[PDB]
Amino acid sequence: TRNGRDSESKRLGVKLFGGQAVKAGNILVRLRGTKFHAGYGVGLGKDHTLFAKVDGVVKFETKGAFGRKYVSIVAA
Amino acid sequence: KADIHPTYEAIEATCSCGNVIKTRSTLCKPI
Amino acid sequence: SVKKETRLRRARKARLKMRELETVRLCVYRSSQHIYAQVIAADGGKVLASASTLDKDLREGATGNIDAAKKVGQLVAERAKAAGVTQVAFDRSGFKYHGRVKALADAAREGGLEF
Amino acid sequence: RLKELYRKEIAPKLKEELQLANVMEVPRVTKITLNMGLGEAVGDKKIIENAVADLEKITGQKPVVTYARKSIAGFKIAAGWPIGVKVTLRSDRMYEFLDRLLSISLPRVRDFRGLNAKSFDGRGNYSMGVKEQIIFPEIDYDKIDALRGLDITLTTTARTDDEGRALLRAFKFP
Amino acid sequence: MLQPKRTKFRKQMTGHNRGLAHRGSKVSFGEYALKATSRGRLTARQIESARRALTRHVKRGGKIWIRVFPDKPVTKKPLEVRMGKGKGGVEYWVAQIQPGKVLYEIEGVSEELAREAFALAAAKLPLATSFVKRT
Amino acid sequence: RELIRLVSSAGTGHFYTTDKNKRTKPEKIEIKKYDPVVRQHVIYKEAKIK
Amino acid sequence: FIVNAQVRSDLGKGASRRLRRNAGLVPAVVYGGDKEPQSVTLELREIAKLLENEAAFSHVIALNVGGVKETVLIKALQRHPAKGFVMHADFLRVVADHKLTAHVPLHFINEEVAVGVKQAGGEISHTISEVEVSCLPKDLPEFIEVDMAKVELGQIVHLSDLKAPKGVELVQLAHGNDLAVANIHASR
RNA sequence: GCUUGACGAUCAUAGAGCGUUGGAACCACCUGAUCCCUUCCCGAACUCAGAAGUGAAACGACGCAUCGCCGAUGGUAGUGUGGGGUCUCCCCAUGUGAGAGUAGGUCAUCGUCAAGC
RNA sequence: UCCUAAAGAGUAACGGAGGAGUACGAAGGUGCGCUCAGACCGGUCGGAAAUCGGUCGCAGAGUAUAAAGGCAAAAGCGCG
Repeated sequence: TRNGRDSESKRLGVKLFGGQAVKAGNILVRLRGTKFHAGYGVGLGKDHTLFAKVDGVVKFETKGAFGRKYVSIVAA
Repeated sequence: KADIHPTYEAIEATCSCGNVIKTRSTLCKPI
Repeated sequence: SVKKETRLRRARKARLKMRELETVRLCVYRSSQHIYAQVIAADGGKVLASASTLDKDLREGATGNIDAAKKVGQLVAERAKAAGVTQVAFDRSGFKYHGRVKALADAAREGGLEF
Repeated sequence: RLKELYRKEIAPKLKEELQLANVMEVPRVTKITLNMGLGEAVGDKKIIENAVADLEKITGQKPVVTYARKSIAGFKIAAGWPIGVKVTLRSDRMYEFLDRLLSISLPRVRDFRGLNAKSFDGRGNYSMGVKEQIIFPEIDYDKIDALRGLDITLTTTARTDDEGRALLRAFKFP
Repeated sequence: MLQPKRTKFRKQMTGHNRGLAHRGSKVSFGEYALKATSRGRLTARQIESARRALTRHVKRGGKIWIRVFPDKPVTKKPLEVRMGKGKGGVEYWVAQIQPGKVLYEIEGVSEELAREAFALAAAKLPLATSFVKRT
Repeated sequence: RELIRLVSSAGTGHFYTTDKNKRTKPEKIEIKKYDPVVRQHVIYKEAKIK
Repeated sequence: FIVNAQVRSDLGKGASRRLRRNAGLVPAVVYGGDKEPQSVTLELREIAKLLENEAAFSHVIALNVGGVKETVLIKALQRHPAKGFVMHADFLRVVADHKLTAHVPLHFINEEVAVGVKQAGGEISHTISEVEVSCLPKDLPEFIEVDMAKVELGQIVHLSDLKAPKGVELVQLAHGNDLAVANIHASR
């Protein structure tokens, strides 16, 4: 019945938007279960964190079947 | 006596009516 | 059919893994008549070399055994040496790695075409 | 047996009995399940093996046991997980199975009317009955208390009603 | 009164009542109707009171459609109550009304009897209403 | 889940530490693990942290 | 049926609101599958007199923009939801070889002589007028007759139960949607 | 220059449905399971040896817009900024501008390799 | 964990809703394989219902656990 109780608001979402230069370890998307999928040179960590495996710029392409949003890094 | 009772119901369309509604034919394994 | 759409679903994991790693691929396509072998570059959409059973020097009438796959083994290995490729990955294409798929893989591997 | 009658009469009877254009849509003969419902006394783990032993030698072939799917706790309990049994005799095994069902072993127990009369569902009816778990070779007066049942229907491996009543008969067999 | 049979939650926010009624503005079932021309709030005993005015002034037949439906619950703090001790409990129900919302519809009567029946209906409602026919 | 200790079958005194449900899996654990003090994989077989 | 029209070289929100409140006008468009769309101003007083007609929407309307005259079927209408008057009119080109769906009213002819009314006590419940059709412009039903004379108490007339006059395709019958047109039922 | 395979690009304007049509090459179904291999029980899947037959099933190509899916123009709603009003809401200037629906589309378009014509 | 929260983060209330103080040696790893659930219609103990044969099917199933978000390379399911 009685009612308080929130939690500490985990700061999720898109870091490193769609034209930005990335280094080879940077967190792309903090994610709660794959909104965005792992593209060309990006990694998919344990808690579905997208991180960069190479350098370049972020792409954010909507590719393929299943309508999936991909974060990929184009070496440019 | 009138106490014994068989219990067979998916045999029971008229013997080989095709399906009952579940559609395939002859013998019993998915082998 | 329900056989073929099942085996493409079986294959799809390794197909989709070899385009992540950027690996040149050695695909097979067994049929009930005979088997095909094909070398595909590291994007999926371009062919480096290709060697079938219906190359016109080994169409025989006994085509489609575990022997014809072993012939296609060196027949694709010596065509891939011309194309300049090692460190290829073997794609069994949802076929079980046991018979003429295994024989084609071993006979291509014997011709220095390194998996 | 599915033989001299089949490979020289039945497969050329049905091309001009159903007026089929080419051959192969003449019906083949494939697959069902018994689904012999051993879920009576569901919390057992002791009579399933007797049921498998019952169904083993009357079919000459090993079954598996078929497990429960849901926890439908109104009819019975949900912990009684092994509740089934199952054996196909193949087309290769149908030969000695066809001349053992309704060849000399048609009187299972009794009927007053085994009519081919009262089912118009558009899929190819027949008439025969199986309620006894004893009417088969290699069964005793008493060696184990035999409580079972065996369930066979047949379906078209083919299109429709009248295209599937005709292949299912083989002899003067109502 | 009209209440939902059960709702997913018990308390809503207060919210706002903006816009015009683009959906709900056509006489879709009847021939004549009581359309609102001002925005407001109908409290499910206003709705039933105007309903009874209509169904009692017809006396002969017809078919009356009640188009609005109170699905918004409204709370209340009781008296001698300090503010802010949790949100108060539900008392009644409310349909949010926009200008253009058709409230009631009738067929099977004459236009004169319909007009002087929706006059009785509009007498019991805190809105500014009007009379419309089927287009 | 009371915690246990998995000591190395090799001659060292290296131990990995974990839990176990005692009232369901009471037999001891013989999992092959990596010992750093000898730098090979060996079996670990222990309980009784005290 | 004739309306006068203009050219409308200025499009947008505040433009349209100025047409409605200053000039007294009403925006519109004319379009068909064969020509470019054309935006048009009309007069509210001059289109509101067409909308008074019962056969307004199921009829050829000649429409004169300049000296150019077009044949026009009104296939859309927007309307102020509270006050109730026409904002932009949104009508369609008419060609002699075209499928040309429009809405046509139902007209419910002889309801006093109804055997579910005179002998049996019951009332007629029109659930539907304004049936949508599919017809060449040569046959434009200004009305569609619905005979409710030989219909008993409790009985329902559907879309199959009435007439399609000389090559008129009722749209919902071309699907599996046989809608209920009218109704005779017991009173309250 | 087209047909059949395999692999991709793209993910419904590419789908589903209905109809016609394909066998010689190809593929599918097919024959048999000694032998590899397999069946919570299989040669009906997986596998091997095939070459008697069939294109019925499946798959492919061509048709059709009834279904699905795309989808204008115009208007409407919203809204940044600035100002008003009768200020729980709207209006004006200015910039922007949908969702829905309407007209109308769509029975895909590409590339690499291999056999055939 | 969701809302409030104003389409990046963050954001208060004795504001609105629910949960946790753990489980697991496989419920982890890997290789290989496989889809769930639902109506249907089937009466000689169950009769809407168990066991299956799936025609239509068209993710609505499942996920150790609350909610949200995710799942065909299934992250679901079975075996070595």
